[PDB]
Amino acid sequence: PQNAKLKIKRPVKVQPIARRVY
Repeated sequence: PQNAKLKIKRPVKVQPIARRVY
């Protein structure tokens, strides 16, 4: 999809949502 798994690193933006455990 859009760079590394889903949308920018894993789920949305750096790991899951905004720095891993969002």
